[PDB]
Amino acid sequence: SVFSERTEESSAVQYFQFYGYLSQQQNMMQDYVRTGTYQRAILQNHTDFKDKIVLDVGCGSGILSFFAAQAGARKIYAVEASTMAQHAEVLVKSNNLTDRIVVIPGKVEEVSLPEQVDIIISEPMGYMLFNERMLESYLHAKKYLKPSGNMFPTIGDVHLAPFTDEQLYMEQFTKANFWYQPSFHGVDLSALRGAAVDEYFRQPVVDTFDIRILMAKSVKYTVNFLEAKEGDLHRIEIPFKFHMLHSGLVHGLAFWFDVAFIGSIMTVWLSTAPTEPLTHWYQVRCLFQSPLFAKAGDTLSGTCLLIANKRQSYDISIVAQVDQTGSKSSNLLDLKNPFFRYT
Amino acid sequence: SVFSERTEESSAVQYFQFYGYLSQQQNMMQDYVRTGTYQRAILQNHTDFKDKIVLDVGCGSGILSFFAAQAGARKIYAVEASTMAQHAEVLVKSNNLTDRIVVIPGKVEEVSLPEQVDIIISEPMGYMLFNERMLESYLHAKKYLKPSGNMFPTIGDVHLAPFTDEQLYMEQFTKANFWYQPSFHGVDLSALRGAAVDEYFRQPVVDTFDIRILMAKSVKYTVNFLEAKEGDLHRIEIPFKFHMLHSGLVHGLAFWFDVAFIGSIMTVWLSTAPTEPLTHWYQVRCLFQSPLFAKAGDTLSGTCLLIANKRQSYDISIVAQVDQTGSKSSNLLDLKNPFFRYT
Amino acid sequence: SVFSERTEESSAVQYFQFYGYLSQQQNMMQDYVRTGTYQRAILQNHTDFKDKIVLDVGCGSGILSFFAAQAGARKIYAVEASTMAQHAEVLVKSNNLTDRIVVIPGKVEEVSLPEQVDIIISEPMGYMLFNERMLESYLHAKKYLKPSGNMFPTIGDVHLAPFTDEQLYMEQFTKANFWYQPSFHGVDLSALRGAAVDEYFRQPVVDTFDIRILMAKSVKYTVNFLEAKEGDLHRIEIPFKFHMLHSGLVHGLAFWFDVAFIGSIMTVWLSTAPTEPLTHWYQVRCLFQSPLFAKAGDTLSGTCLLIANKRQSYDISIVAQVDQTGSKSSNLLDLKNPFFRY
Amino acid sequence: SVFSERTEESSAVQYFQFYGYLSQQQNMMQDYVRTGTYQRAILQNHTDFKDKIVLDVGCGSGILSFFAAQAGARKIYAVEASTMAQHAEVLVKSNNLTDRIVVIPGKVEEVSLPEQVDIIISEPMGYMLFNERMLESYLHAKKYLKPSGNMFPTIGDVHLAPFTDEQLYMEQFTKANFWYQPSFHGVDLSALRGAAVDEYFRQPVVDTFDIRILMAKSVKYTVNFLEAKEGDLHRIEIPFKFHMLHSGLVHGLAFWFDVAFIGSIMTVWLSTAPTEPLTHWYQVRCLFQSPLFAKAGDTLSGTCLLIANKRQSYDISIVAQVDQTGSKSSNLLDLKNPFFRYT
Ligand SMILES: Nc1ncnc2c1ncn2[C@@H]1O[C@H](CN(CC[C@H](N)C(=O)O)Cc2c[nH]cn2)[C@@H](O)[C@H]1O
Ligand SMILES: Nc1ncnc2c1ncn2[C@@H]1O[C@H](CN(CC[C@H](N)C(=O)O)Cc2c[nH]cn2)[C@@H](O)[C@H]1O
Ligand SMILES: Nc1ncnc2c1ncn2[C@@H]1O[C@H](CN(CC[C@H](N)C(=O)O)Cc2c[nH]cn2)[C@@H](O)[C@H]1O
Ligand SMILES: Nc1ncnc2c1ncn2[C@@H]1O[C@H](CN(CC[C@H](N)C(=O)O)Cc2c[nH]cn2)[C@@H](O)[C@H]1O
Repeated sequence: SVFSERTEESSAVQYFQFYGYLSQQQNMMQDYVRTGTYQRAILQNHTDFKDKIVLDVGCGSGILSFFAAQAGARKIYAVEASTMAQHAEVLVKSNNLTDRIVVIPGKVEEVSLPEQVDIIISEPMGYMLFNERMLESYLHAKKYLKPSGNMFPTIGDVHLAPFTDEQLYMEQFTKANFWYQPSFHGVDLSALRGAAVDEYFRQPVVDTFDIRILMAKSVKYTVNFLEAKEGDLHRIEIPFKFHMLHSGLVHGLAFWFDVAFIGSIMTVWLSTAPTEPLTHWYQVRCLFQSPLFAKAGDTLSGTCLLIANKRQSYDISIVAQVDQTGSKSSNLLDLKNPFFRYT
Repeated sequence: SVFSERTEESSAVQYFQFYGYLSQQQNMMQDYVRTGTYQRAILQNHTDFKDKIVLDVGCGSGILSFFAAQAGARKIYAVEASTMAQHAEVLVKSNNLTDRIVVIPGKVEEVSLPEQVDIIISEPMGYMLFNERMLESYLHAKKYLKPSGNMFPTIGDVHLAPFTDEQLYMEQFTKANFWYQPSFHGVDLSALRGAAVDEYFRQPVVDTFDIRILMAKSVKYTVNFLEAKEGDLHRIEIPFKFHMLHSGLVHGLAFWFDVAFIGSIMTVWLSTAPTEPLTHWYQVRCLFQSPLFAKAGDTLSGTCLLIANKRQSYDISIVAQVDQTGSKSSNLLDLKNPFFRYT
Repeated sequence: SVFSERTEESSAVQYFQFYGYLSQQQNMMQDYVRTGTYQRAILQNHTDFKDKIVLDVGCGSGILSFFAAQAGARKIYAVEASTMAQHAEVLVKSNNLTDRIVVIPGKVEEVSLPEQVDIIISEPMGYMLFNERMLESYLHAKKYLKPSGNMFPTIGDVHLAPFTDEQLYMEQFTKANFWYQPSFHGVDLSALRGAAVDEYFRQPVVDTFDIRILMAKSVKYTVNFLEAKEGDLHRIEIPFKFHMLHSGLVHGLAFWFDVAFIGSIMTVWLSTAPTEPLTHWYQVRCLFQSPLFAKAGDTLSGTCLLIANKRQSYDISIVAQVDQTGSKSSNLLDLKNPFFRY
Repeated sequence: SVFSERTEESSAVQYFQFYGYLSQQQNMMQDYVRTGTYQRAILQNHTDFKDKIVLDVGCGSGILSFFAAQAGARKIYAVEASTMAQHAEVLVKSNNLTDRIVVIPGKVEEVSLPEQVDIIISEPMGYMLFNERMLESYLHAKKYLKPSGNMFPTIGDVHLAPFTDEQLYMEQFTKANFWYQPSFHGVDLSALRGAAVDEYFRQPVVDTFDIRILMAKSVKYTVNFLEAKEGDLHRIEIPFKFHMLHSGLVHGLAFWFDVAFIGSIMTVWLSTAPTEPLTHWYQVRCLFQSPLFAKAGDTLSGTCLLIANKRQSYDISIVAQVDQTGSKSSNLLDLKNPFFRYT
């Protein structure tokens, strides 16, 4: 299948094991911004669901499929690869919806659906939008979408902005400085100093922050889920040019994302921006090993390149330079090893 | 190999990826009780090392092998299956010890050593001693131990004791009762409440506690690493009879462990008991789904059965009864999904 | 002379020029702990001065010689190598003390005095007690001291103690990390990071601190100015063994000093300890390039080696180890390039 | 040499020791106005560098030679007298520029260079432009300049303007009056008060200030580095006539400087004026011994005579008079002993 060809079996097993726990579905369900906004998108666009055929990609507990059923969907195929599929089946029965929600266990890349659908619904967003590579499954599922069918969410916007945060920088450098020791219990560790700095600075920082740390207006990169192909997400190139609003040290780039549900009645937005109420996605920051100095009015330009790997994640390179001075930073990000800093 | 035959590939890949991070090695190295006690055990028993041949099973950074070299070992074979082997090799060279420490990349079940050794050293302990199943690799390695050779650690003592903790117990229902609502965004979740209760109670609780919650003197189960065979750890039956020192409700069993380094000069102990300073192992509690009343002077008897699984962990079965009343509790736990509660 | 042979001409010139400024003499005079304690030492031991012959080594403005005169000295030779000597003479005349204070311009190693003295007074202390090497001039001056004469100050105690201060450490590490940049205006500086770390960590830090940063009781090293020879200060070896009172990272050693005026009536102490009011000497901290972890109850052992150099300062060597773990640190510092942090 | 004959050895030793510190090179490098403007001057005038032969007088870290290299210079001779030369060599090697930058340790007055150059670059400016007397080394280096050559910077403008600052003036007496007491610990200090006043007034004050203290447009004295001889800087007679824009007491003269890089493409200015962001040069103020009253519309005329001395600095002689009233004042100041007042 397309999934197994792009996914290490080792990664896939642990991945779907993780989502088979009720505690994990609960954590997601209790993100009220997430769950409430999905419900609003669907119910406020009920005419996009009434008497329609729906596919829920990765249904989990089934919660989005219940929302499609509240909106009057005639038939909802709820596909789920983890053992959570069996818990969804239980809720479909106890909610008396056996004639409308059909749970189909397995990967959306591998199952058979009896018919084409009017609309696909999913929550495939990970950290920094792309983590976990579930958007590829979402796009793959379009083989079941009628021409002129819709996608909920319809588009995804990644936002990037430079930040200054000396304390965060020093926190990570302090941990790395362990490997500078020339006599840890009599052992010289210092030859690994470089490897340790590299490793810690490869960790995306997952937490929230005050918007006053942002040094320029964000740049937006848009993915249109109606148009994009699965293969497009194997290589994601995000160019940026920031007009610096403040002078200082740029310690890295901050990332967040919005998705829009573009329905017939209205467009509903789900935002994970630092200006919005907190979600379980928080925000994500890359750090530079060496911060870049820039003054207000300078431009900071470069690219964030995401190259998909077999662990349902990405090898990320961020290159940024202050155009006026040629001060450049090249960085790697290991999205598989995030630092969850939030308390 | 013996390792690949007892381990699901998916579990093995994530396991060794975890130990390939310098930050994870650092976390273990920075446990001063752990690292300092190993150094003391080895240095204070220098005649067990001076001019000896040593095997370090799972050398990680190489730290124990360096301690062996400090104690005067002639040759140390330092085996490591993660990519951390490459970093250990860098430290061996940078510490000018290439003539005495040989880093061998690979699983100790799969590599070849060029000769037999006098002593095996390792830090293979997990939560409640046995988690991760690395003790089997440690025992497996005795195929390379000379007759009358030694093992450091030499023995491992698992301790179990009944505890009372009403707040920890009640916490499981607080969490599970998320599912006991008839209209979560219009969805009746209540049919999954039982499954959620079961899932939470199947999680051993990793954290520390006040020793005043303990209701009887612990029972000790000893594994002698000199005598034990790898297969001995596939099924571990721990009978217990507690003589209750306090009256109250017993909510479960608390677990901790000690290891002893039985050298020619002295025996050194490493303890993770709740009466000792905290280590990265904390302590582990397994709840009974139904608590038992016992009075001081009553006896609480039963068995803890640990059955190894191919996810490098154990299925735990605990059955307990208050002999004087016949009140009984039976519980099943999954050590691969611990709940990390410590704050 | 003994002074010129141990001293680089470049250093001596700038050194005595510095002390030729009235603004600099004023700054020292305005250290009330210093000036007030010297006056108490001398006046409360007035019998060590009454009708005595006194030598003031490096008299500056003359202030200590005036204290000696207040205490009843018969004749005070006030030796001063900088042009401040001429200002001291102006004050001796305007204070009508020409019959008692004789200003002698020049280095104490080179001038001639008409007679031997009963007691020598001086303020020769620098940062970390020994900086500027003026204690050698003070000891040299004992060639003019009658047998059994006294010295004010009489003894000097150097104190050393381990400290923890993560922010200071990272402050210095931060400055050095400038030289880690692979693209400073397009230029790769990183090959100099090592050299930069070495340079910054060679700077003793001059400022004060909270006493709660100290991780063990101080070790004391005593110089008895009555017994010591000038040559004793060329290489000063201070062994130490600290009994750690707290667990944590040791970022370096803190230094301060006391001097005692052991007079016939009473002993008066001038202390620059962090438990005492601040003086112009502050305290001094020598950072380790990498902190040492230790637990309460551990012992931190080693040696502090102070080697006098030809720029009137010291090359500092600190080697320390946590005995229980073998964790060892070696450091070299240049007291001629301090970081004034206060 | 020309350097040793104009410089006291004690001064030269301390001077080059000072610049052998990386911390001192860093301080200059981190002056963004300074470093960024040199870079801009050089890169935006790239036709003045491409395939050219360049001499960097007093190269320090080598930073300006790397800018010359960024602009396409074919060969750069980088002369440095302090031990910083050895660090510049390291950077040249590590930046793979050994074929284009040659580091020549020593004084530009004393070393041998093999060929004539198209352009000399340097940063030889001190406080009040002339302090440290490095501009003479810069001009001396024109013995290596082709007749059709250029100098970067090309011209230097010293600016002088009258100021009113009652608090600065009074401060000298507040400090000197320490000595005006009859019983400082029993000692009459009063006889030294005049000497103390004299000493404070001989020190130029290095700090910045609000431009509103300035009472007239500055008078500009220009040194054209392309045309000037090093001997032109041994005695610098700066006449001035200020047209007073404000009425009040004139307490002295404020000094700052600009330099211009007059290239083929454009002229780039580096300014240390109090109307511009602060640099590590700040500004300099020389007090009059007695303030002068002047009305808006009056003319304040006189001369500032800078007499080079062998301590790599200048004796500053200022005579000033209000023409309409004949009120006159002077001062004699020692630029080698400035008072750093800035907080
Ligand atoms: N190829 C695949 N075929 C089938 N199923 C898949 C596939 N890939 C992933 N999954 C499943 O999607 C689920 C995603 N998570 C729950 C979504 C649910 N609709 C809700 O809103 O609560 C959200 C989520 C988590 N991280 C990102 N989104 C999770 O149960 C996975 O096992
Ligand atoms: N069959 C195997 N063959 C080879 N190597 C293996 C195998 N199995 C596991 N490993 C490796 O052992 C290491 C265990 N951890 C580090 C120990 C190090 N000596 C120290 O004391 O710091 C401790 C530890 C972790 N969990 C419990 N103890 C870890 O680097 C694993 O990748
Ligand atoms: N070999 C020397 N021969 C002659 N004079 C010397 C010599 N060496 C140094 N000096 C002079 O001593 C003075 C030291 N300072 C002033 C002391 C004064 N008694 C007071 O208490 O105010 C304090 C001080 C400075 N550093 C430490 N203490 C200073 O004026 C020097 O020029
Ligand atoms: N006769 C001389 N022969 C050789 N070299 C000399 C001579 N005289 C001084 N120097 C050296 O010039 C350097 C001047 N400073 C650094 C300049 C560097 N190009 C930069 O822009 O960052 C700037 C500066 C400081 N003060 C004014 N400009 C300093 O390293 C001196 O040791």
